[PDB]
Amino acid sequence: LVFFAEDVGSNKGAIIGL
Repeated sequence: LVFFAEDVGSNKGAIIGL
C-alpha cells in the first residue's frame, strides 16, 4: 500500500552502500 514497509528493508543504510 505504501513504500516505507518496503523501503525499511534497505533504507539509507543499504541504498547508500548499494
